[PDB]
This record gives sequence, structure tokens and C-alpha cells, in this order.
Amino acid sequence: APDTSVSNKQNFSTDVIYQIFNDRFSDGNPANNPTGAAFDGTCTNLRLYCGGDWQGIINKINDGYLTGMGVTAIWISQPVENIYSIINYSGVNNTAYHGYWARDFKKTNPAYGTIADFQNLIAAAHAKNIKVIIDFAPNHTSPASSDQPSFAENGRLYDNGTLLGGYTNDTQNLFHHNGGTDFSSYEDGIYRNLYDLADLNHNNSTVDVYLKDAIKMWLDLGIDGIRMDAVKHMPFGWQKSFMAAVNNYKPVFTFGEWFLGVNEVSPENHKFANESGMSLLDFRFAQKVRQVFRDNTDNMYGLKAMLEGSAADYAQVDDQVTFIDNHDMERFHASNANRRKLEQALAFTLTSRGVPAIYYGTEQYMSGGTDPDNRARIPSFSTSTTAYQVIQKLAPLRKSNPAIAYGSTQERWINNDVLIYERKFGSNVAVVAVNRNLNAPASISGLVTSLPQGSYNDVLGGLLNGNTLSVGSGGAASNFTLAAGGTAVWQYTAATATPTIGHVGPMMAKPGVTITIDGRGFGSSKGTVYFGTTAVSGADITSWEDTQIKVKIPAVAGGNYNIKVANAAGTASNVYDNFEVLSGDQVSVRFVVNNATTALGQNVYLTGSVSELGNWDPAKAIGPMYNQVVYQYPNWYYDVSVPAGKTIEFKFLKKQGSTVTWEGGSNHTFTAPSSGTATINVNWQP
Ligand SMILES: OC[C@H]1O[C@H](O[C@H]2[C@H](O)[C@@H](O)[C@@H](O[C@H]3[C@H](O)[C@@H](O)[C@H](O)O[C@@H]3CO)O[C@@H]2CO)[C@H](O)[C@@H](O)[C@@H]1O
Ligand SMILES: OC[C@H]1O[C@H](O[C@H]2[C@H](O)[C@@H](O)[C@@H](O[C@H]3[C@H](O)[C@@H](O)[C@H](O)O[C@@H]3CO)O[C@@H]2CO)[C@H](O)[C@@H](O)[C@@H]1O
Ligand SMILES: OC[C@H]1O[C@H](O[C@H]2[C@H](O)[C@@H](O)[C@@H](O)O[C@@H]2CO)[C@H](O)[C@@H](O)[C@@H]1O
Ligand SMILES: OC[C@H]1O[C@H](O[C@H]2[C@H](O)[C@@H](O)[C@@H](O)O[C@@H]2CO)[C@H](O)[C@@H](O)[C@@H]1O
Ligand SMILES: OC[C@H]1O[C@H](O[C@H]2[C@H](O)[C@@H](O)[C@H](O)O[C@@H]2CO)[C@H](O)[C@@H](O)[C@@H]1O
Ligand SMILES: OC[C@H]1O[C@H](O)[C@H](O)[C@@H](O)[C@@H]1O
Ligand SMILES: [Ca+2]
Ligand SMILES: [Ca+2]
Ligand SMILES: [Ca+2]
Repeated sequence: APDTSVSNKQNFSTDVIYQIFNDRFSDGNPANNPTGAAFDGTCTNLRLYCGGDWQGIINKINDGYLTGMGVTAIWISQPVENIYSIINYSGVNNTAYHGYWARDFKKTNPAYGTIADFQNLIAAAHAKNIKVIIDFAPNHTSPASSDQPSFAENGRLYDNGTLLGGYTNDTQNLFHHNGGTDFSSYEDGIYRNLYDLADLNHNNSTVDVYLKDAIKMWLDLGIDGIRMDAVKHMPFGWQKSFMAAVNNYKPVFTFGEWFLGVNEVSPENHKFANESGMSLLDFRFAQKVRQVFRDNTDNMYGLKAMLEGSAADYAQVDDQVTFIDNHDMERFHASNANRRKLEQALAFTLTSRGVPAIYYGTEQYMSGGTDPDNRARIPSFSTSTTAYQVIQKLAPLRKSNPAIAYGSTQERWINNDVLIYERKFGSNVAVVAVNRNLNAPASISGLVTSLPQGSYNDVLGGLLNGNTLSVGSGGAASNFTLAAGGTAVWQYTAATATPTIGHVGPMMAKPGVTITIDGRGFGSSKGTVYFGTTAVSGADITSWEDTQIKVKIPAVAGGNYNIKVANAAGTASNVYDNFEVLSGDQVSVRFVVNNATTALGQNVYLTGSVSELGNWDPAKAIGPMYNQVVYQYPNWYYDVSVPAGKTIEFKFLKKQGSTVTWEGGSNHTFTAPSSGTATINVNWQP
């Protein structure tokens, strides 16, 4: 199958995601609507159930609303059973219409539908070439009060009907009892409760095994991807073990929500996306887009800096899920704002690197403040808005033009208000010109592109006042006027003769797992696949065609490898780096080291005899470790994904920058559990 097939669960870069808030999209089955004080069919009270469900999504899939827009993937609300409690917050009733208050991860939320309804949704979506992504929130269950168990459902967790436990009298330690986070540090936001939500303890074997078994059920139901909720609030090491469980079973594209504020650039964020096994929602991209196109707090130079910076900071920038707003932000379109701002932001997002995600209703110019005002019922299913047409014209380009799906990004022209950038991949090019200034046109002279000489019509057909481009010798465009609020897209596509890798997924797994290598020019006959210097050919290459290769990971030692392929003739492709071969199945283990004193700025790290611990390379040590919540300095702790049942030798380090101080004495040693979790507690050896 081609890289663009709906069957490709490892690659969403050629897709356009439509984020659906189930309850506020379409009520296709009134029979499953909650009743009484938990329901408002008019959807005037945005804190109660409005009725939107899976049958509604099926109907909108079947009547062409999404297909006609060019949407090829949908991200829906967490499908698991939520609490049925109506929570009163200072005189205001609240329900779990949003789906983020889970009580049983192995059952469906009856308001959305039954297991059968879910199966029909997967079927209907796939029949229309639409992939299905489910939200999944394993950080917590629901709102709870430790000393007032009558509140809500006490964050109670069930396993397919069987009660596991609640927040009160939690003798099993299924949850954290470290108070609430003040967001002062990553550790604080991870091991303390997010608001009043019962924080799940992933170091508890029951919780660990339970959640991994749960995701497997959904994977068996045929989902194509996962949107992980609040990943900044769960142990990064546990999450790596979670992604390993997914990838070593049935890998699907996974991205997490790591909120970033305006002007925030987080090294920890980059590291997570680069080493966790999942990518992230691109808040850096979203916040900068809002600054430039919505709020006028930065200009095109800032947009350019974000593009060049993110391309350098993310190992796989093409896996980051871009957006201009969501359910936790004020709607991009302000009621009294010029609609061109939203239209440009959309055009920019749809033609930029990564995986574009559109919040439902954006195409209908929905406006609204913060939660819950940004979650109104979609007011119309019109295909005639300019925004709908913008998506309709550009979304399909991610399928037809690989430069947009996998291309590099290069600024070709720029000033305060204008940015003209070029996407390029193999013998494919896309050039996009955007003038955010709504009152002043720009004179574009000196523009040079990789487009072959000739005339190029605006793909948008002048919808956003774009113009035809005249390209002369060497790719130099003749002078032209970029209209006020002008946005234009020009492109060139042709067959690529040389092997070119545009994407690889999953990027982390154990030997034997099948990965997907997508691109152009691979040829029709099986070639060779390289993991570092190791060559793979023949039987282990399950299938091979010009745009997609399916190949089993070779039994090489755990570590980081560069991926490259060569066609049957022997011509090598470009290198796609940072692929991690795991040492085997993974388990989450907490390491604790006692009395490890440091000076301010100096932190303790973990190193060891397996790639999961960096194979004794300090530059690849695990950390910085924590020392505030679960354990207190001079004691440090950290949760780490390690190979199951393996005997591992390890030592702790004290690092400041790249300067490292090693533990003295002999290596510590232990054997990782075959399943579930474990805690290894040792003393720092001078
Ligand atoms: O919690 C994350 C921080 O952990 C580490 O900080 C350690 C210091 O290394 C350690 O010396 C000690 O700091 C004390 C400091 O020396 C003293 O001047 C001050 O009056 O009290 C401090 C104790 O709070 O303890 C802290 C841990 O609290 C790490 O070095 C640092 O970079 C991390 O931010
Ligand atoms: O490089 C792989 C080895 O990494 C680890 O070895 C560490 C030691 O644990 C650590 O004590 C330190 O050893 C130095 C030693 O303290 C000092 O007296 C001597 O003069 O130099 C030693 C270094 O040559 O640093 C090494 C890493 O260089 C790990 O313990 C070991 O099993 C690995 O094989
Ligand atoms: O539930 C909303 C949202 O809350 C948190 O997001 C914070 C973020 O962490 C802070 O850095 C700052 O930006 O305020 C945000 C408020 O939304 C959680 O991190 C996030 O998961 C959650 O969706
Ligand atoms: O011509 C090559 C040149 O094109 C672009 O430069 C623009 C510049 O961005 C505009 O602000 C204005 O000064 O016109 C220039 C072209 O004459 C690229 O930005 C630049 O890197 C490139 O060399
Ligand atoms: O009950 C607290 C809040 O829970 C949800 O918030 C979600 C948020 O929408 C999601 O993006 C984030 O990643 O996780 C939190 C917790 O699941 C509700 O959507 C909010 O209305 C509540 O205030
Ligand atoms: O300051 C809070 C928020 O205000 C506006 O909604 C901005 O568009 C957004 O980027 C910012 O995060
Ligand atoms: Ca319904
Ligand atoms: Ca947590
Ligand atoms: Ca890379």
C-alpha cells in the first residue's frame, strides 16, 4: 500500500486531523443522551451533556461534511467510561461531557455509544479513508476529595466493572497523595494532583499493567493513533515504557499534550518528543502562530525563528501535531476580528511541516473564550465558508505533494509582515506566500525558488487574494504584488528517481517489530534497508513499493541507529536518524539513590549496562533525577523504562553541564521484573 493509504497507522504527515469534541459535534442517537440535570439538548449550558455521539460522527462521515473538506483523520474524545456524577463547583453543575474523567478504561462512555457503535465508527471512517485517533488520559481518573469521599465518585477506578479502589482509604497506593501541583517544576506537576483529579500512581504494578492492558483493547478495536493527555504530568520514563508496550504490540502514531505558553521554548519538551516514543502537539508552533496572525505580539521574523528553531530542536519535526487553537484556548477567531486572520493561519498550518490538526468548528468561524465557551455546539455544516474552501483546497496537497508532507522548510522572502517559504522533498516543491498586513500590499522582487521556470497558478485560486507566479531562469520569480492579506500557494510535482525517505514509524521498538519507511523513489523491487551499518534484505522486508517499505527490525544490540535504504540497483537514500532499537520488552522501574549530595546547579543522573541507560555514556545518562516529592534531597529518584527480566549493572552520576562525577566502588546490580513495576533503592557510593 502507498504511504498515503488510510491503512498507514504509523504516518499522519500526509493527513489533516479534525479534532472532534464528541458531545458538541452531532447527536446521531438521542436514545443514549444523559438525562435530567446532566443534560441540555439546546446546548445552552456548555457544562452539561449536549448529546453529541459516535453515531453523529458516523453520519457526518457518511454525508460528506468531513470528506468534502479534505479531512483524512479525526481525533475524538477519550472513549472510555467516565464518571456519571454531576459535580457542583461553587453553585455550577459540571458533567464529564468532555470525556476526561475516566472511571473504567476498559468500557465505553455510554453517552458516546456502545462497543458496537465504536466498531461501526472505525468501519465507517476507514471506508471513507479517514483514520481514527482516540484521546487517552492515563494521568488520572476523576475529581476527588480525600477527606470527603461523597464528592463525585471519589476518583474510583474500575477494571471492566470490577472496582479496583478509590482515592479515599487508598491502601493499595493506586493514586498519589502528595497534595496538588503548583506547576513550579516538572517533578511537582508529575507527582502531585493536577487540580482535584485523582493522580494515578504508575509505579503501582496494578495501575501499570491495567493501563497497558487497556490500551491494547483499543488497539485491537482498530484505532489508528493516540492523543495522550497531560504527558507533562506523568513520569517520562513510565510513558516510554507505555509507548514500548504499544509499539511492541501494535504501533500507532501517538502524540501527547505538553502545554507551552506564549514565548515558551522548553528543552525538556524537545527531549521528550525526541526520546519518549511519542511526538507532541506543537504548542510552540501554535502559540507563535497566534502571536503573529491573531494577537499581533510578534512578526514574521519570530515565525521564521520558530520554524528554523523547531526544525533543529525536534529530531522528527514532521511528527509534531500543529494547530492554531483547541479546547483549552480561546477560539482563534475573535468575534470582532477580520476573518482573513483565521484563514491565513489555517493556510499556513495546512502547508507547514508536521501533522495539521483543526479544532471542530474552526471552519465555521466559531468564536469563544476559555473553557467552556470554546466548546459550543458546531452552529453549521456549511461547505460554503471561505475557511472550509481553504481547507478543501490545501488539505489534499499533503497527499498529492510530498514536499508538504515531508519537505524541508526554507525562508525565501521576508519582512515584518511577509513570509514566503518553500517546502521541498525529492522532485516536489511547494512555495507559500503570506502577507499578514490586512491594509498594505507588498512588492515582491528578488524572490528565488526551486520551482522550474514557467507559470504557476495559485492553488487557492485567488480565494485569499493570491496571484499567479511567473518563474524565470534559475527559479527567479518576476516582480509581483502580494495583495493586502494575500495568501498564495504554488507547487510542482514529478516522479522522484532517487530513493528518498520522508518518514519512519514507529521510531522506537524491539527487534522483530515491523516499522514503516515512507517516501518516494524506492522503486518497485525490494532493495536493502540499513539500521546503522547493518543491512537488511530479503524475507525480513515484508513488502516494498515506491512510496512505502515494511521491514522487521533486525536483532541488533539496543541503541540509536540511522535508517537508510537502497533501491534494487544499489542507490542509497538520505539518512533518517534517531531510530531507537530497544533491548527487549520494557518495564517501568523506579531508581532511588540515598545521600547523594550536590551543589546548586549540579544534578544526579543514572547510567548503566544497557542502551536504555545509555550504556555507560554520561552524555546519555538518565535524568536529571528528582528530589522533592516522592523522596527528598539528599535522596533522589526517577522512573525509568528498562528491558524486562534483564540483569543490569548501574551507577549514579553527579553532573553539571557535561562535567561528571562517578559513584565510587563497584557497580550496583539488579534484575528487572518480567512484568509490572519495581523499586530499586541503593546508597550513593563515594
Ligand atoms: O530540586 C531540584 C534542584 O536539586 C538540586 O538542588 C539541591 C542542591 O544541589 C543542594 O545543595 C541543596 O541546596 C541548598 C543550597 O545549597 C543552600 O544554599 C540553600 O540555602 O538551601 C538549598 C536547599 O533547598 O538542596 C537542593 C535541593 O533542594 C540541584 O542542584 C538543582 O539544580 C535543582 O534545581
Ligand atoms: O566506560 C564503561 C565503564 O563505565 C563505568 O566505569 C566508571 C567507573 O565506575 C568510575 O569509578 C570511573 O572509574 C575511574 C576510577 O574511579 C579512577 O580511580 C581511575 O583512575 O579511572 C577510572 C576510569 O578509567 O569511571 C569509569 C568510566 O570511565 C562502569 O562502572 C564500568 O562497568 C564500565 O565498563
Ligand atoms: O486542563 C487544562 C490544562 O492545564 C494545564 O496546562 C497549564 C500549563 O501546564 C501551564 O504551563 C500554563 O500554560 O497554564 C496551562 C493552563 O491550561 C495542563 O498542563 C494541561 O495538561 C491541561 O490540559
Ligand atoms: O534574492 C535572494 C534573496 O531573496 C530573499 O531576500 C529578500 C528579502 O527577504 C526581502 O526583505 C527584500 O529585502 O528583498 C530581498 C530579495 O531582493 C531572501 O530572504 C534572501 O535570503 C535571498 O538571498
Ligand atoms: O476536571 C479538570 C479539567 O478536566 C478536563 O481538562 C482536561 C483538558 O481538557 C485536557 O486538554 C488536558 O490535557 O487534561 C485535562 C484533564 O483531563 C476538562 O476538559 C476541564 O474542563 C476540567 O477543568
Ligand atoms: O495569555 C493567554 C492566551 O491569550 C490569548 O488567548 C493568546 O492567543 C494565547 O496565545 C495566550 O496563551
Ligand atoms: Ca446522543
Ligand atoms: Ca501525574
Ligand atoms: Ca531527524
